[PDB]
Amino acid sequence: DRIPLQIVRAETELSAEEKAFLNAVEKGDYATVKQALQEAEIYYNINCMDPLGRSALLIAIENENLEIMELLLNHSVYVGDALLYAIRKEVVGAVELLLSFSEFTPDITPIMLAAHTNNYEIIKLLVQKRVTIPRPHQNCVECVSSSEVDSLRHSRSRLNIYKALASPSLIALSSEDPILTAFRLGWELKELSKVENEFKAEYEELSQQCKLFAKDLLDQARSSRELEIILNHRDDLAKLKVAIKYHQKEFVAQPNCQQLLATLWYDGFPGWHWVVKLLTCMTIGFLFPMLSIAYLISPRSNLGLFIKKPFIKFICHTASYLTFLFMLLLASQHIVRTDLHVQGPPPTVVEWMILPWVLGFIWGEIKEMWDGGFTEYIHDWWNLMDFAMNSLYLATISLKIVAYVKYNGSRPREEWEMWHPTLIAEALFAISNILSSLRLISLFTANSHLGPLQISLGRMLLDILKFLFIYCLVLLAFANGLNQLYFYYETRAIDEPNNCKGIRCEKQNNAFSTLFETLQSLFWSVFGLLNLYVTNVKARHEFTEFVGATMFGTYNVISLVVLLNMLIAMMNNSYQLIADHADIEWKFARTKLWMSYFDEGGTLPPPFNIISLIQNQHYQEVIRNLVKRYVAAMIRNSKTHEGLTEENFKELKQDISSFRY
Amino acid sequence: VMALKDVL
Ligand SMILES: CCCCCCCC/C=C/CCCCCCCC(=O)OC[C@H](CO)OC(=O)CCCCCCCCCCCCCCC
Ligand SMILES: CC(C)CCC[C@@H](C)[C@H]1CC[C@H]2[C@@H]3CC=C4C[C@@H](OC(=O)CCC(=O)O)CC[C@]4(C)[C@H]3CC[C@]12C
Ligand SMILES: [Ca+2]
Ligand SMILES: [Zn+2]
Repeated sequence: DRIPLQIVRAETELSAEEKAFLNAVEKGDYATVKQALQEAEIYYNINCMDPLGRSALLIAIENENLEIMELLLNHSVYVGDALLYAIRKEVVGAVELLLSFSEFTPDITPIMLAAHTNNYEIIKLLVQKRVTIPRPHQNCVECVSSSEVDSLRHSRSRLNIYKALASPSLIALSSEDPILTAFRLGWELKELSKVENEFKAEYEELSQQCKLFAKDLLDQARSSRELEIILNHRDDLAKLKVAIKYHQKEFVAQPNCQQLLATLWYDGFPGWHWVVKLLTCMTIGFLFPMLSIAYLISPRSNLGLFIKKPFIKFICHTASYLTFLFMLLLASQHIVRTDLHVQGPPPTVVEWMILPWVLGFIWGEIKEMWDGGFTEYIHDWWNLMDFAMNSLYLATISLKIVAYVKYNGSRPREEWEMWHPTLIAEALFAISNILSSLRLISLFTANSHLGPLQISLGRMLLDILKFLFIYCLVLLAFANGLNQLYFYYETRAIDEPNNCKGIRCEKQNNAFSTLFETLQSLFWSVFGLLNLYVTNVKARHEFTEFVGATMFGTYNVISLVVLLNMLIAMMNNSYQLIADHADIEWKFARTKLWMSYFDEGGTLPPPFNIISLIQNQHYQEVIRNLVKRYVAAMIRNSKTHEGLTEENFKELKQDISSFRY
Repeated sequence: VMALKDVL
């Protein structure tokens, strides 16, 4: 009825004299400790540990007392890890004095611990002693052997090294240019989280730390000349392009960089109501062909130089695409019309006028791909869409020529086979029209209202496919079951009214007769477009019809009462996390869009497209001042927590006592 | 390995 309590693992008991010694050391009594040390020296332990494991030097370090610390250091030995304990507490005097069971993993070195503490003064003190830190590897024989010998130690050592390397103080102190080092280190740490799945959080935190350090270093500029020097440094805005390559979104979206980019973008438009802006945009767009011919004839003329402005060039490109879409509208109305019975018809007028635009788009896309390379082309999701639409256009053009060559006579439409080339050409043309009209979504990024919504929608598309996978699995299961049940009662087309078979008839029938038809029927029941009498059978077998109706009802419940609402909930959760960063991502996308019109390579719109020492010296001077303000800034920003002035006041009393004796 | 350096 009682539980005894005993000490299962007991340490060596300390003697009474040692206990008094340790109590005197903790109490900070110099006289008693000095007398105890003297009587121990002349009578004969100095290196005893308390149950917590702290030797007398450790308590001296923890008590922030220098006098008895020197007292033991003069008489005692076995410093051990006292330097690490002094560094962790961030005491400058004790660390300097030391330079002049363990709580730490054995691979820790003083420099890496100082980097971990992110103390600039201690790091600077240690660096002057010619210390060095190993460079971690990226897959050799040694790496493999160490992994087999001890995986835990290997991973922990790598993590410790990478935490030491990612300290802002170390980068600010021992790097030629901290901005490029921060960019590269952040990218490398980001790539490491995808390989080391177990420790992903730590690596993402380190990469975020590097990005924040780079942005904060950029934040210290005080004049426009310094900003230009930093942004234009080359090892054209080379630094901005390097930041874009490394996905430095916080760095790029800084207000000063955005102001400079907006100044470059709205050149020739000083002080850019919205109605006046709309009128100016429409007026410039209406005159795009004349500007294009003016640029073609003579770039030296003022009219030729007029299109070189990025904003006017963007307006001209948008106007050209809008003209192409409008002329696509004309074809859909079939103003010219066709006999409909010509098996191969010559192209109408509208098709001839359309033809140059398609060739210009193909030329632009192929030139872009050739210049960028395969990898850059694969990186852009919009480029894939352009490739698909251009392939569809090419297929339509080839099929029209094939149909014209193959056939010479005329025939009524109702007699042609289903795979006639003309029908495929028309279907592909319609699909290409639909795809071409949807390309205007990529222009929403230039608007302050529409652009954030476009970015957020793009960010949430990953999870929708994740749900469509589960929906496809459930649909396949239920389609298999229903087709297995209902395939014994297939009828013929001639046995139905109007000779129509399937669910696209006036009266739906044969809904679950074939697997393809079962999939089509189950797809359309999501929108309530499948009627309920399709579960009936001509033979009137009530058990089979009841089972089929129950299967259909179970599918309806699962698909509409459960999965749709879970999709709603997950979309709600994902959007909230995404919303906190919408502005930064939108501005990153917008500055990506702006920079594509800065070059002079593609000035012509698509229809007409067919016809060094002193730099480094200045960069170092600005970097020397940016780092100086950074270390000053975050110390004062860390003074929101500095109430230790009174403890220093006690140090003043101690200095007065030292002057006294 | 990389050697750290600071760049009466
Ligand atoms: C990814 C997988 C997720 C799975 C999630 C499952 C969640 C729970 C759902 C279970 C499915 C239930 C299947 C049996 C009922 C549906 C079939 C049916 O009624 O057959 C009709 C057939 C043919 O008319 O008739 C019967 O089976 C008899 C009449 C049943 C009438 C009462 C139904 C009670 C249950 C109603 C649930 C309503 C849910 C939405 C409420 C807003
Ligand atoms: C449904 C039918 C009527 C077609 C709809 C077409 C729109 C989806 C597209 C066509 C032209 C596009 C516009 C073309 C150019 C601009 C200017 C662009 O801003 C600027 O470059 C100028 C500065 C400014 O006004 O903010 C912002 C997006 C916007 C309004 C675009 C928004 C999307 C628009 C209206
Ligand atoms: Ca492209
Ligand atoms: Zn190696």
